[PDB]
Amino acid sequence: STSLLFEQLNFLILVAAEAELPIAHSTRKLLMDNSCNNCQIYELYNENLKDVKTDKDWFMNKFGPQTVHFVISNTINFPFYKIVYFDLLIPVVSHTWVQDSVKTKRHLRTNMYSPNPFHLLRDCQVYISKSSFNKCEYILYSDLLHLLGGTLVNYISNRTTHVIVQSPQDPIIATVSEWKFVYPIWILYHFKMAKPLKGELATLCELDMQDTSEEQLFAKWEEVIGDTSSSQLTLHPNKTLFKNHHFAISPDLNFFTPLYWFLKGFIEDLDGKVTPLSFSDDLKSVYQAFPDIDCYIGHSANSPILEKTKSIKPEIHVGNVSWLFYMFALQKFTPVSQCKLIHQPFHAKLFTSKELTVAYTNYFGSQRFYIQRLVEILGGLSTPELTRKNTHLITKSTIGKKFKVAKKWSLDPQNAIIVTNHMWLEQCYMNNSKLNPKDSRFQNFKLDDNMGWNIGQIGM
Amino acid sequence: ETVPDSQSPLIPTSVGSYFRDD
Repeated sequence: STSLLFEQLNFLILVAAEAELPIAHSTRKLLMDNSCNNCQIYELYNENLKDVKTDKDWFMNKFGPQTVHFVISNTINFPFYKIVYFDLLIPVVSHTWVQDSVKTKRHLRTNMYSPNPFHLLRDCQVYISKSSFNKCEYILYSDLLHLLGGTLVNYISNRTTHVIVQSPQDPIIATVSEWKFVYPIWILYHFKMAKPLKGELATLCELDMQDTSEEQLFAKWEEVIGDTSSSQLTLHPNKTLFKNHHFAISPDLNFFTPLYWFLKGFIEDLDGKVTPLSFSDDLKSVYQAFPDIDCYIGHSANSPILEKTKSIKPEIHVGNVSWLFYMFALQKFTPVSQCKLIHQPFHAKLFTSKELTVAYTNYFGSQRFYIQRLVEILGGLSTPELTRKNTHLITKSTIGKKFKVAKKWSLDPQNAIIVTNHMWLEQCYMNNSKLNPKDSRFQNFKLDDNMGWNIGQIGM
Repeated sequence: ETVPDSQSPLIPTSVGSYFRDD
């Protein structure tokens, strides 16, 4: 049979061994029979990639100039995986994604089909209760969830598998009462140990109404993630990532104290050093007493602590916690200016929910995580469904009913929902300015013709 | 009305929208 399901999409199949040619041919045929724009094949086993820098420029020149939408691979063991997956945000999906997507006649979510064996929560649809957490806690839990391949939802549904809460006192528990209520150690365990949560340990992580005292929570945390030896030791082998670096941790990161211990152990197990700053510290003397401090880690770009810090140490690296975890995924220390806009201390909110309640289409996998992060730090909301509650539709291209409906509603002078591309979101944040989404550059819905227009490149 | 994801919510996003340090 045939269809237009994959219309205007470019694919790249990585063949890891000659025995996989029949399934490579069988997948190209499904993609062509359903009207894909282009499907390149690349044989990993038939080229020497030793001592050639398979970097971002190498990849764009070798397989562009237009975007690749999906890389099809049943392994992540190839030397441009990190460039594809963490920088360019191109999904990497198994052969089965093509089969299932054809059978269901829809572009399925990429997460369950990732072959990264670290993506231990690829199945989970996770609600994180904002009422339960500070901003900086929420951002860290989302970072690690995304790094574990899970999906973040901002609504409870039948699809939802997990609800992350801090304590029985949290108001989300009561007002609700299938899916399971757990403490954030459910996330952190998978991250630290890289194996599923199955023992009696798995029982500790579930919401327990007897835990009305702080002393009990502290005690489950020290048990579940306190004390070590982990699985899949080969997956992040650079145990000196932060050697000769020393991080000053801002007091505007008011973490649950065991959560700070986790971040300190993560840093220190990667051979870095950590000093916590407090609000009453004299900063000149802290930095003079610890002159090897070369990085500041903070939540807000407008912290007074960060202003005085820059004055004392004007060459300090200035990052956020997200920045640490991105260095973790690249497995290389990397200056903030070479990372992404989301790896800086956050700007003050630009928009309100009322100005900015956006919906989006054709963004898979990490690009999805990225629009969501961007909307958050811009001050708005994002929804999975397009309704009339929405102020904008963000789009890359012109396909999908979602675009057609929203492009129709934008012709009405009363409605006035706006259709714009993602660079409006990005340039707004970078310039810290409410730019105009009907500008020429933000009406370009042919971004796929160039890979440099991939969401997340602006600010690099 | 509602155009689905294409890749149904009961408790909406705007209800529990605040962080405990807002």
